[PDB]
Amino acid sequence: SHRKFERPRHGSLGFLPRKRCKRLRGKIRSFPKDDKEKPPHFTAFMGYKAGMTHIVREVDKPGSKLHKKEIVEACTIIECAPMVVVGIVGYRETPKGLRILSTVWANHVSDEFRRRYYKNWYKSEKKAFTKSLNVPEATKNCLLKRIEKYCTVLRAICHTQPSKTPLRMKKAHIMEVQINGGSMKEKLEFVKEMLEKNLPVSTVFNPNEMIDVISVTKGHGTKGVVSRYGVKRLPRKTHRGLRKVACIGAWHPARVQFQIPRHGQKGYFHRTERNKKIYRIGLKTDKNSASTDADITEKKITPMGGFPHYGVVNEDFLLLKGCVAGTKKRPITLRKNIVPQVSRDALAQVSLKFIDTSSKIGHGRFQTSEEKVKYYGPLK
Amino acid sequence: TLKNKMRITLSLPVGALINCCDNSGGKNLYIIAVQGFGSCLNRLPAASLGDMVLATVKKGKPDLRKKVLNAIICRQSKAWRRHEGYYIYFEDNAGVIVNPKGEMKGSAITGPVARECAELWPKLSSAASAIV
Amino acid sequence: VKTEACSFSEYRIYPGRGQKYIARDGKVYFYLSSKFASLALQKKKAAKLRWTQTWRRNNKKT
RNA sequence: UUUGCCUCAGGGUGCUGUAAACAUGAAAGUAAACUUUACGAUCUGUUGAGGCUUAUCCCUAGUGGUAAAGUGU
RNA sequence: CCUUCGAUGUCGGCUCUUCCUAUCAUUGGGACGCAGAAGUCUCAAAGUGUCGGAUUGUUCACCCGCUAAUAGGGAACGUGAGCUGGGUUUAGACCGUCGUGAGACAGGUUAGUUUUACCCUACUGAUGAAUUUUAUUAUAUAUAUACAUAUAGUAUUGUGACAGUAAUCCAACUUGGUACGAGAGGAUUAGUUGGUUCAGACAAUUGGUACAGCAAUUGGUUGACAAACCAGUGUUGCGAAGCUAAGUCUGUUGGAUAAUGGCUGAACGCCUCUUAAGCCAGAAACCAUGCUGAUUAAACAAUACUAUCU
RNA sequence: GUCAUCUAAUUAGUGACGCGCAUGAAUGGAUUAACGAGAUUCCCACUGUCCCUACUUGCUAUCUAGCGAAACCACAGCCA
RNA sequence: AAUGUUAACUCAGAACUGAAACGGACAAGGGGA
RNA sequence: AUGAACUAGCCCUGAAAAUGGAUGGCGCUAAAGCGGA
RNA sequence: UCUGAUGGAGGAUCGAGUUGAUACUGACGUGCAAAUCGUUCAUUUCAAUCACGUUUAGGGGCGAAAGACUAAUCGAAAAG
Ligand SMILES: [Mg+2]
Ligand SMILES: [Mg+2]
Ligand SMILES: [Mg+2]
Ligand SMILES: [Mg+2]
Ligand SMILES: [Mg+2]
Ligand SMILES: [Mg+2]
Ligand SMILES: [Mg+2]
Ligand SMILES: [Mg+2]
Ligand SMILES: [Mg+2]
Ligand SMILES: [Mg+2]
Ligand SMILES: [Mg+2]
Ligand SMILES: [Mg+2]
Ligand SMILES: [Mg+2]
Ligand SMILES: [Mg+2]
Ligand SMILES: [Mg+2]
Ligand SMILES: [Mg+2]
Ligand SMILES: [Mg+2]
Ligand SMILES: [Mg+2]
Ligand SMILES: [Mg+2]
Ligand SMILES: [Mg+2]
Ligand SMILES: [Mg+2]
Ligand SMILES: [Mg+2]
Ligand SMILES: [Mg+2]
Ligand SMILES: [Mg+2]
Ligand SMILES: [Mg+2]
Ligand SMILES: [Mg+2]
Repeated sequence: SHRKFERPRHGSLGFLPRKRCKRLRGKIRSFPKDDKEKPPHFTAFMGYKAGMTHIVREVDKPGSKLHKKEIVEACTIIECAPMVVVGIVGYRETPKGLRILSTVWANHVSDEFRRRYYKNWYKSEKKAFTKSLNVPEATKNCLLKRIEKYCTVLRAICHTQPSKTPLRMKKAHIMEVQINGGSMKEKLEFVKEMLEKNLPVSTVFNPNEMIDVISVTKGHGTKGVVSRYGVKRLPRKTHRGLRKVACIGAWHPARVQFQIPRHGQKGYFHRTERNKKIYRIGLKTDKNSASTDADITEKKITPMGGFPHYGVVNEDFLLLKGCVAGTKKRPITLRKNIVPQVSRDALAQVSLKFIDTSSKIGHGRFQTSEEKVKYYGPLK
Repeated sequence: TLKNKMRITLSLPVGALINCCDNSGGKNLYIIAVQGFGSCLNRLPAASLGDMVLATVKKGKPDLRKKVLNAIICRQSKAWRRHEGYYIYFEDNAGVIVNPKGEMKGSAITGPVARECAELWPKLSSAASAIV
Repeated sequence: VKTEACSFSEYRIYPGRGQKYIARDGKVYFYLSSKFASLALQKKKAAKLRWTQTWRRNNKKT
């Protein structure tokens, strides 16, 4: 018989296999379509989630009951130590998908980067890359030429500098970053210019840019059906237990169906959240980084007592509107949007009035320790 | 006459009994339905500050009892996020009886009223003392 | 920065922080924190709490 | 897995709410000396004190540590 | 009365999924006794949705109210090793009628044990070897070469076949008291700001949570003070962090079509959307894009290093 | 069943009505204070019963060392 | 009649006192129509 | 050499049900269809 | 005939224990258990409870009646 009262299904079937992601470093599934009219630019960037603060922002939306008024908004902070470019990879389009021609490496590859090619650095003789680094430039040139000739898509092998962050791990995070621009030649030139050097975020993103944020979600291990899918608790009266699904399925398809919610992994899923606005791009060389026209007080972005479970952001950082998947310390990949958005949301220019820097470890009263000291006075 | 209303924390579900707030002669209001509420399997319809309810008067003038009657919520105790970042709450849940159009059946409004409600119902602003 | 004041304590409430309780009358009380709000609810009198500024002033502890 | 890491400690950040100790300090009063001496919830001073603060907080080249030596190809 | 009487657990609700379309709403149309608005009939459509209660064991029913709409169905009259057990269908008991009576009632009323998964599969997640009659969309200095390449082991980065798929509806306002209309009334469409439902995260903030912790305190116990303890977490207060919703954030645009309207244009010297050939625009559908997985491909590529290799 | 009343709505409840399929007088009729782990309805208080779930504690589960059953079982074990 | 030695435990009243709390744990009717 | 009326072949409509789906399958249209020889 | 004491009646009231077994139709249901566990509940000066002794025996007993009980056996025990 038909179900008496109709309701929408509980999970999204669009996010199935609710299994653990293969790696902490969210992979970019796809990069923006190529618009060969525009200059060559990177499309992506890796950063580490540091925490959230709140912000105060004056609004522009003519017609809203929230028009001229200051508003408070949550924002993530993503520490964004300059990514370093190490390689170029050339793809060519086939009826079987993208196939790599080659990868061309820098002459000098960081120790950090090398650490990725080992699971026991401490023991190893660290021979990785020691012969490639040597190679003659002629070969490289030839490779480049080949790429120019045949490859339709260029990616840059970039890696993070986690040494310049409070994170424990000396291993780099290595990531391919598609380059989108005019002529393949032009792209190649751009990558050559870049190669061994550093990309800071300002070279990739701008204020008020709408960005997609791709990251592995916070883990919760094996979770019940109730938590994992938002299935209804059965009543108190229930014998075998309340927190389950009463009927898996009908009798006749005599097989539990993949559409029925079940106990199992929740979190540590890969996820692309879209349309996250950059409210601010911080700079390492700015003591007035969390300061504003309305503030006018020396503030670094780090809250008092430091980002809980992270540490102290001492480098360029992104202030993204709202929330981002995963935990404090998680790698996040920021990606340019795959469509050039013209919606008033994407065009709006933000002007922060205030950025909270009160302790996140408690209900903080003060912005700076100095203020606190002033408040209290001299004491024991 | 804008019904633009920024979302406010939902909690005053069907069955709730709220103070009548008004000069109408009604002492209480038992909320039986929320207007503009849609469909959600086992979810109780639940009203907030701006919302139009349909109520009965449990206690009050007999000419108000035994009838379903439109009301507006003026106060609630569920704290709700004002967009300047602070959460406001009143001590009491309280609304004012009105017509479908939104015209008060009563004349004055006893206690304070939320600004969220003032912005929505001009005739209610009129009869409000402290509007906060 | 327009810092409101904590009513129960005399603390500065920077934007987007505390909560606002509008009593029976129309009088608003702004509390910086959960604790303060709880205290207010309990009808506790700040001038009888050793840590608060109101108490401090009463005992001339500047 | 020695420009790390653990470990304590210090500093930060908070949380709590003012520690023990002493005070010919105060105290509703009482009693028993020839104005002093007992008892006395509690309060006040020294006291935003004391305690706690990563076990899944933060910083510090601040302390002492960093073994096993085995297996697979 | 074919199957099942060496038992297929016999109503309904709760939960949960999927399917159908004989479409209630939403998308796009066609007709009208279509002026507008509202509605009626109807085509492509099953993408999205279809609620809260009162009474009843109910299915069904009937009202109240919201709603865009409160369409109809199936899946062993879905779903009892999922529950529930109100009903029906044991034993107690009561009434009514019937029976001389024991008793009967497809009459009414009350009280009445709901067992087992540790097996195989399925599904959910979780590891994980092996894979040369196997592979390959090219490699190599304009020529060659499948009469050819390919050791293996670690690791990184990719490929992405295939599978899954996600957003939905409304309101208010401006367009407009305009078009339309004798007047009453009164739009479509875009545009803006919001909200619903759903999904996916997240915890700055508010709230929740306590066997981090601090403080209080009852009864007892250590001579007292202190420091503690005990009362299965003694009980309060606050309570960071971590979890978390009732809190915050985010949720596309192409291709090719369907209905349909058209174009050129015969058959049929004219006409004809094609009921020929040839074309066009065109849907919440379809397929991509995007999104999740990809020991779903026993898949594969490149790169890094190596133990012997030719 | 009809009419009230309880409700926004009540196949429930209560009060009436009665040619009562088939009520009725020790098959006892009608009514009754007190009493009831009795049946039923409504109202106040109260609450996680619910909206709408969350967090948390022991003991299990879990992994290890030790110990170690059974029902069941033609053969077995993917679908249209 | 005044002056002695001396005993329970119970009642009643008043000050002060505290983060308004106190049958602080334990124990212990939900009530009405 | 157009206009009628019929007529019966194949085809089309009429032709809507629930797991996904069955001329047995793939597929077939100068048939691998239907009727003959 | 009122008022205050006294007095201490009652198959009176509440209630540990005891005797039971209302609800959770909780746990358990290959149990600790062929009826247990938990919390809640009813019973407590009388038609009360318990022990031992004693009587009543199968178409018989015993029954404040449930076809209850009569050694896990009862609409006719068990043994042969
Ligand atoms: Mg915090
Ligand atoms: Mg329901
Ligand atoms: Mg809190
Ligand atoms: Mg002291
Ligand atoms: Mg640590
Ligand atoms: Mg079966
Ligand atoms: Mg149809
Ligand atoms: Mg229709
Ligand atoms: Mg049927
Ligand atoms: Mg079953
Ligand atoms: Mg069962
Ligand atoms: Mg059933
Ligand atoms: Mg029953
Ligand atoms: Mg019976
Ligand atoms: Mg918290
Ligand atoms: Mg002891
Ligand atoms: Mg609390
Ligand atoms: Mg023709
Ligand atoms: Mg009722
Ligand atoms: Mg009656
Ligand atoms: Mg008779
Ligand atoms: Mg054939
Ligand atoms: Mg019983
Ligand atoms: Mg049971
Ligand atoms: Mg069990
Ligand atoms: Mg027996």
